[PDB]
Amino acid sequence: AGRKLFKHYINENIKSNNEQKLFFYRVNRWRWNTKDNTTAPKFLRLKYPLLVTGVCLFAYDWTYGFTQVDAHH
Amino acid sequence: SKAYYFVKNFSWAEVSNLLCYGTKYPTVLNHQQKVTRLYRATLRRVYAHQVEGYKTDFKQYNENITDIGKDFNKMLALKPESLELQAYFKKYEDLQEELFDPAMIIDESRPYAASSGRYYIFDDY
Amino acid sequence: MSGLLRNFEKLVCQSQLSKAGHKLLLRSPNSTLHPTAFYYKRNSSQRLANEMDVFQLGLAAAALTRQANNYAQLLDQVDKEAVREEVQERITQNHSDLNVYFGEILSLFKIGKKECPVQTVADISYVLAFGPIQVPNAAAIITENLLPVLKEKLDYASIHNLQDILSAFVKLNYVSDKELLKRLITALSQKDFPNQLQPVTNHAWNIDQYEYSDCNSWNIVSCGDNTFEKYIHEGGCENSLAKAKFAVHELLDHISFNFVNPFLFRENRINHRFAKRNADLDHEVLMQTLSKLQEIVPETSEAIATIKARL
Amino acid sequence: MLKNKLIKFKFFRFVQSGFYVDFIFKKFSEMFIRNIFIYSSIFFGEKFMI
Amino acid sequence: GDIRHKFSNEITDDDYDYQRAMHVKPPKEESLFQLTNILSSVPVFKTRFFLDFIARNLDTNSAVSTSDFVAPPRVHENSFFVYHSRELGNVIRKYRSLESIVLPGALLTFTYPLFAAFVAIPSYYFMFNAKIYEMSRRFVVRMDVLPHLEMISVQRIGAFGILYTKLHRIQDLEYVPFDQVKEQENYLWAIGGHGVDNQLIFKDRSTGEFFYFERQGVWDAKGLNHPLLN
Amino acid sequence: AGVFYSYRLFYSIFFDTKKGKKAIYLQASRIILNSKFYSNTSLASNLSITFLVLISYTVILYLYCTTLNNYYSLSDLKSIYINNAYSYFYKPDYNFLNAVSILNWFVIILLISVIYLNWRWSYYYTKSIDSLSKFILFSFFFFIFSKYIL
Amino acid sequence: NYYNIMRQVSLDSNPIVLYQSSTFTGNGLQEFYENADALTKYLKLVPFFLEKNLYDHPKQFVIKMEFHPQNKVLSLDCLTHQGVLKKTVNLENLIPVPYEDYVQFCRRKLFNAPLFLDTEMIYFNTFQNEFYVFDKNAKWNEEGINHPELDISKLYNEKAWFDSLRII
Amino acid sequence: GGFQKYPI
Amino acid sequence: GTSIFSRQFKKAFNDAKYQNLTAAQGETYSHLGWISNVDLRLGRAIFTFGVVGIAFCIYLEPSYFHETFGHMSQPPKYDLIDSNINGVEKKLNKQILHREHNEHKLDGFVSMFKGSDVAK
Ligand SMILES: CCCCCCCCCCCCCCCCCC(=O)OC[C@H](COP(=O)([O-])OCC(O)COP(=O)([O-])OC[C@@H](COC(=O)CCCCCCCCCCCCCCCCC)OC(=O)CCCCCCCCCCCCCCCCC)OC(=O)CCCCCCCCCCCCCCCCC
Ligand SMILES: CCCCCCCCCCCCCCCCCC(=O)OC[C@H](COP(=O)([O-])OCC(O)COP(=O)([O-])OC[C@@H](COC(=O)CCCCCCCCCCCCCCCCC)OC(=O)CCCCCCCCCCCCCCCCC)OC(=O)CCCCCCCCCCCCCCCCC
Ligand SMILES: CCCCCCCCCCCCCCCCCC(=O)OC[C@H](COP(=O)([O-])OCC(O)COP(=O)([O-])OC[C@@H](COC(=O)CCCCCCCCCCCCCCCCC)OC(=O)CCCCCCCCCCCCCCCCC)OC(=O)CCCCCCCCCCCCCCCCC
Ligand SMILES: CCCCCCCCCCCCCCCCCC(=O)OC[C@H](COP(=O)([O-])OCC[N+](C)(C)C)OC(=O)CCCCCCCCCCCCCCCCC
Ligand SMILES: CCCCCCCCCCCCCCCCCC(=O)OC[C@H](COP(=O)([O-])OCC[N+](C)(C)C)OC(=O)CCCCCCCCCCCCCCCCC
Ligand SMILES: CCCCCCCCCCCCCCCCCC(=O)OC[C@H](COP(=O)([O-])OCC[N+](C)(C)C)OC(=O)CCCCCCCCCCCCCCCCC
Ligand SMILES: CCCCCCCCCCCCCCCCCC(=O)OC[C@H](COP(=O)([O-])OCC[N+](C)(C)C)OC(=O)CCCCCCCCCCCCCCCCC
Ligand SMILES: CCCCCCCCCCCCCCCC(=O)OC[C@H](COP(=O)(O)O)OC(=O)CCCCCCCCCCCCCCC
Repeated sequence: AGRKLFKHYINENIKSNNEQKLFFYRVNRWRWNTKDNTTAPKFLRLKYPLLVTGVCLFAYDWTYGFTQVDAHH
Repeated sequence: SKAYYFVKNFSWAEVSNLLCYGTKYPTVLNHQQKVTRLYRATLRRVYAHQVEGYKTDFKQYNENITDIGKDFNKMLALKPESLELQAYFKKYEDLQEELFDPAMIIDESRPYAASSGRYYIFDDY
Repeated sequence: MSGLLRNFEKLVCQSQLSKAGHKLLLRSPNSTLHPTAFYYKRNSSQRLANEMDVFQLGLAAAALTRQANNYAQLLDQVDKEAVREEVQERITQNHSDLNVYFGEILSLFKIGKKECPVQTVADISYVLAFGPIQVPNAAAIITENLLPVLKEKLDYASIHNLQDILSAFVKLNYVSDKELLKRLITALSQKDFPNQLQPVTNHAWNIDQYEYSDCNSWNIVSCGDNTFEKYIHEGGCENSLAKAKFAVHELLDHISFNFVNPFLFRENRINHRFAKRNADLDHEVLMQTLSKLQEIVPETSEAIATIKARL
Repeated sequence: MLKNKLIKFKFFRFVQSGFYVDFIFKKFSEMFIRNIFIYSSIFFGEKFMI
Repeated sequence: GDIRHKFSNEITDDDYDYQRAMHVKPPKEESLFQLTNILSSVPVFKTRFFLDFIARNLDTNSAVSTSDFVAPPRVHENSFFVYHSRELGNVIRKYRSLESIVLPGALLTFTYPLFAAFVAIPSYYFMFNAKIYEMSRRFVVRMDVLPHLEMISVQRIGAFGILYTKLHRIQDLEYVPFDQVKEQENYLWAIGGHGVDNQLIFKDRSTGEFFYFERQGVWDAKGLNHPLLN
Repeated sequence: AGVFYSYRLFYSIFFDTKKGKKAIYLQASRIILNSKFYSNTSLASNLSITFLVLISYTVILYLYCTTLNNYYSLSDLKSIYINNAYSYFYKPDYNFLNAVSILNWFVIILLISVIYLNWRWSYYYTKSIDSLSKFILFSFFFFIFSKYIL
Repeated sequence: NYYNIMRQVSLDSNPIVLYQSSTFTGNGLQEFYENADALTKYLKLVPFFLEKNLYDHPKQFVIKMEFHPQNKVLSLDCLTHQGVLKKTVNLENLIPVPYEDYVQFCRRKLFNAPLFLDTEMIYFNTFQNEFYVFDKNAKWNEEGINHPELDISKLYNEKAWFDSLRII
Repeated sequence: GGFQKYPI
Repeated sequence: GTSIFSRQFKKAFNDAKYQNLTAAQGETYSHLGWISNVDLRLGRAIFTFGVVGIAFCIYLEPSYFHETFGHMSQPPKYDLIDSNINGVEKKLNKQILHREHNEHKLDGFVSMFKGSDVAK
């Protein structure tokens, strides 16, 4: 009954978004290239480093691991 | 721009005038020059804080620049001797002051910037 | 959705949800879809008309009338006088509140504020018919105030509202508008009943995923159990165990309304316990109204038969 | 806590500027330099006393 | 533009293959130890036992959405739905459900429950309350309209993931511009308001309660165009 | 305070969204530069940094063995003031052992904040909250199994 | 601000087939099991389904795609670890995405993909926030795809195609 | 990297 | 003329979604197609060294874990020497060993408490 509500304000928001200029989007498109950026967990891979770590720990266990004393607390 | 805001013992009013408009005496400027320079300064500062900033949000940047552009279009339409235009100028000067950042990035292509005069070029004489 | 060593035969497939008119009903915990007790203010610092609307006053009046009728049934079916004194006192309080609320409603209608939802028409009709207070001319006020609103918003009418409107019209002999009565009958016949509706409940922390279930969900926000009815039926004031149980129930209700609903669920409107509608009483009233309508309007016999079949 | 003033750029730049300690010290040092090395020493000292 | 081929000792894509772990390129060949190669080679996985285990013991296709139009079950026999939240609602439900397992489990397992509570209190008051909890309290899981009452039923997630529905009159709904609340609740919108729409906030004037709608939420065209809401 | 500056420096320099001038990236992304010699730094610089890190690790380990080991083998410091501080390094008591946990958990909460806290809208907001919930619940269950169920 | 408003579309009478995978051409997961190529491709996709489930990567391997021009809706038959499912998509909600965008949408390092997963032809439903991946060994209906309703001149939107999905 | 060379 | 689902148009869009429109055609690409080989090798080597160091810290110095999460259940560790003897001999010897262990713990406690005055 002539009351401003969800539909009215959704249309208002759509109009506000449409009023934006595509010039800024066009000039900045290059920034968010997926081929050029990734995440820190993806870049820092621990697969083979953990394998080398396991080798080193195994060597320690079978060389100096025997000569250790249990410390219960 | 000479980028000498923090040198030569500028007062706060002079520094604010330099940031908003290229000149230290905006009264000499005409209406179009004032509006265009203030719009450029506002866009530059918004880009510095919401594009090249800390965890910047590009959607918020777009919305903010759109609102600023509409406001500055209205300002340009308005007559020079209008309290509404004066209020707009005060609002955006306050925004510039709010976004003022000590140690803000100064491009190396401007005078008085870091690395501006690291080398002395020898003349043909 | 996701499971291990499990079968999802009882899960509701997304195909039905994608389809339209799938006849699925949702039963969720702590669901309060009826606004009774929202606008029931025992003490008013000012005139109720100033603060509340006709819709709110009608909801309160209908709730009070139903509670008073239930307590009158308790009086009829109870024998011991000492236990009957409490029932009489509660009935007197309900009658006083109903009188003040209905006086405010009449004053508002006289003033000229009449726009209200369909449930307001239903509640005013159910207060005029089956209500303690008597008005010199109920038909005139129904015609002047409620009739145009009912004609305009009959489509929005619910099953309960249609049943109440038909029952009130039969009781008051307000059957002058045969076309309107036929319109109400056909609307009720077209409506969809809980027998056809298929209840479902949320599945495994998933709002989107639903499972068929025939078990009602717990509702601490508004409990439909009639603790007072149970207390009167079993023992009473004389019975120490019944008195202790009723005291515990009243203390729990007070604690809820005063601390749980505001702090938890952020709701302060509910402050009084109104028992849920009696299914047996509703069924009997509907059957009687349909029987009366069969004689009153011969051409609606098929509609009444279909309504009875769906029921 | 729904309203936090510490996330605002005013507090951010205050902390980033080292609490304005350098600015305050530089202003006081300028006062000392101007009063002692010019007005009191050169003019009052050399021009008047000497 | 590339001149690597002009030299015999220049690096090659075969030399760059080792960067595929840290660099995203479309697959070129399958190594002997890839999951796909292992599954397709080892005959054990071809056994009907393993195939049936895969078919049954995992996420079912029934819960998978099958269309861009959703008609959730009606809350009331006469109501019609308008808005519903898909993913953020489930995420909030699962987060608030932790209070039914972590909290009693923490009490019965931690050596110092008081220490845990003392650590949690300031954690809740800073960076957690405004981050998730207030947004969840004001979050709208579902919205339907009851026309006979001319009301709107809103479903919300409570403590421990409990779902409760409340009624609000359409005459008591108002639109609250984001400018009027941004300064009041800057922190809330700073760290937790991203999921919900900033410019589509409504509130009930009588009860002073807000309604946050998910950005990735489904709206019904018919529900929006219904005359009651217009 | 160390956590915040370390995180900000590392993340903003390397893994944040590209904020620098287009020239910085384009001048180095040209295909002509693709070569076995390609690098934006110096090989000598990389080797110098690597050797510095290795030698620093070795020297720090040597000093730790000299001082913090059960057998004290450091040379004389020519000071006659004994502080008794080594008592809480050799035989710490329950009070101090639990006191250190306060700072440990403060650092843990700060790490969680700098990692899972969102300041800008993203396509991964809901999935980030979900990942936080998964991490919390998995941490609880893993602790339960490690301490009691084994 | 883009809002997911639903239009309640329905299928038409005679659809036009646009995509048909040469493998999985049979009907039913039982037929896939009994067929040699289908079984091996299913085993190779098992990691794909694992990524779907545990890594919360919304994606679907699409086969036997049909188009309804009367209502402008695509009916997709998708293969999941449990069987074949039918889904409906509106052309207004479908946009193309690069393979790197598809990979970077998920924050977990995806398993090494098989060689029959067409990387060029990856599409994105914005309404469902989902990806559709087709099979390289497939047959495309040229006349079907050349339908007027599928033309970019009518389905093109710069803001939606280029700025809707910003993974960062 | 470094500055452009100029005559001395 | 062209329509979606066309391979050529799809490839063009995939390559041009994040292009630099201010650059000439054929050179309007923003991504880096590789990573410095020598730099990546050295970086991965040093990263592996750091990871190995962190793991050795975790293993040989669990003090942080002990004081941040508490002492977790220890995996079983015992010797099967007692299985050599069987019967009443085994029972009596096991009881004697248990008594000796308890007495040893008490002796350590009392010795620690008493020996406060050993150093004069
Ligand atoms: C780029 C990143 C930038 C950085 C981002 C950082 C993000 C985190 C930010 C927050 C981190 C903390 C920052 C520092 C605090 C900032 C405070 C602030 O700004 O508030 C301004 C705000 C006013 O401005 P505003 O515009 O309203 O601000 C908006 C609100 O913040 C809006 O609030 P709201 O409406 O949304 O509701 C929240 C409300 C409520 O929020 C809370 O309460 C938060 C939870 C507080 C937990 C505190 C735990 C402390 C640890 C020990 C106890 C652990 C529990 C143990 C078990 C229980 C106890 C046994 O907030 C508050 O009221 C203020 C927070 C509490 C500040 C307390 C500051 C210390 C007080 C003095 C020391 C007390 C400790 C013991 C001292 C012992 C002797 C040395 O409130 C204040 O005034 C601050 C407190 C002023 C204290 C004055 C001096 C004391 C007053 C007299 C006391 C007399 C006692 C007599 C006793 C007699 C006995 C016989
Ligand atoms: C040989 C046999 C084995 C030997 C023993 C070892 C066995 C275990 C090996 C475990 C190896 C590490 C595994 C990491 C997996 C990460 C991916 C994952 O699981 O995703 C699910 C989940 C993340 O989900 P999401 O969807 O990616 O997160 C949503 C974000 O919006 C997404 O973020 P965004 O993309 O928007 O960008 C923000 C970025 C922010 O990322 C960063 O800024 C750093 C990213 C580092 C990635 C990991 C590289 C390896 C470093 C750790 C090496 C292992 C240390 C020991 C770990 C176990 C200790 C008990 O976010 C992240 O990357 C968060 C995920 C990384 C979590 C692990 C962080 C470790 C370093 C601590 C924070 C350092 C802050 C200062 C900056 C560092 C440089 C100064 O991972 C988590 O569980 C997060 C936990 C976060 C709180 C951890 C607090 C731990 C406090 C107690 C332990 C303290 C000692 C350890 C730290 C000491 C200093 C280095
Ligand atoms: C009789 C047969 C019995 C068979 C028993 C098999 C038992 C299997 C148990 C598996 C338990 C779970 C393992 C999970 C691993 C992934 C964890 C993870 O990433 O989560 C964090 C994840 C985030 O991490 P993200 O990096 O983003 O993940 C990306 C992908 O995961 C992509 O991840 P990524 O590729 O970046 O790295 C993931 C990696 C993680 O791997 C590691 O970290 C382990 C590193 C090695 C440790 C070795 C220790 C033992 C040996 C010590 C050294 C001995 C030296 C001896 C002397 C040598 C002398 C030279 O996964 C593995 O563990 C791979 C297996 C290790 C293969 C190589 C082992 C060494 C072989 C011998 C040396 C030769 C190596 C190759 C050649 C090298 C060059 C010459 O957080 C999540 O969100 C997790 C969500 C849940 C995902 C679950 C997916 C799997 C679901 C499986 C369901 C059950 C299936 C049952 C089938 C049964 C059929 C019958
Ligand atoms: C100075 C005073 C200090 C006081 C400190 C107080 C600390 C203690 C606080 C106690 C909190 C109690 C929380 C109750 C949680 C339930 C609340 C509720 O109604 O939610 C219903 C919710 C929601 O109910 P619903 O009806 O909406 O739906 C049912 C559930 N779904 C949604 C899936 C359909 O249901 C649950 O969450 C059920 C939880 C059941 C299990 C609860 C105990 C789990 C932990 C067990 C002990 C730890 C593990 C031990 C392992 C041993 C292995 C050998
Ligand atoms: C008694 C009132 C109710 C208290 C409820 C409990 C607090 C609120 C819920 C906490 C849930 C998170 C529990 C994580 C348990 C991790 C393992 C552990 O150390 O447990 C034993 C320990 C305590 O067991 P304890 O007391 O036997 O340990 C010995 C004592 N200390 C450790 C001090 C030497 O757990 C904790 O210390 C928890 C501290 C409270 C955390 C409050 C929330 C902040 C963290 C956000 C959630 C994610 C944390 C991830 C941590 C990952 C590892 C660094
Ligand atoms: C005289 C005694 C000498 C003792 C030397 C002790 C060395 C101690 C090293 C401690 C760890 C420090 C690592 C520093 C960096 C070097 C490691 C590194 O960069 O790892 C990353 C690298 C790669 O990191 P990445 O993950 O970036 O690489 C992935 C790409 N590809 C697949 C190509 C590798 O890790 C590995 O390559 C894993 C190696 C695992 C196997 C380790 C043992 C190798 C043994 C070789 C000799 C065998 C002789 C056999 C003789 C038989 C005779 C019959
Ligand atoms: C240019 C190249 C130059 C040569 C390169 C050489 C590479 C580095 C070689 C390092 C060799 C020594 C390794 C020691 C490993 C740690 C030992 C330890 O925990 O000490 C326990 C010893 C045993 O002590 P304790 O048991 O007698 O008593 C300790 C006393 N309380 C109990 C009170 C603490 O403890 C200490 O002495 C204190 C050590 C504190 C520092 C812990 C550091 C942990 C990280 C180790 C990183 C190792 C380097 C990186 C990995 C290298 C892999 C090859
Ligand atoms: C001494 C207390 C020690 C800590 C106790 C923790 C109890 C946890 C269970 C709470 C159950 C009731 C919740 C009620 C919600 C509600 O509607 O709460 C409504 C209330 C009242 O409304 P207002 O305060 O906004 O006006 O809001 C509050 O802020 C007060 C209650 C706060 C309860 C917070 C519970 C979450 C704690 C999270 C700890 C940090 C994270 C831990 C890892 C995940």
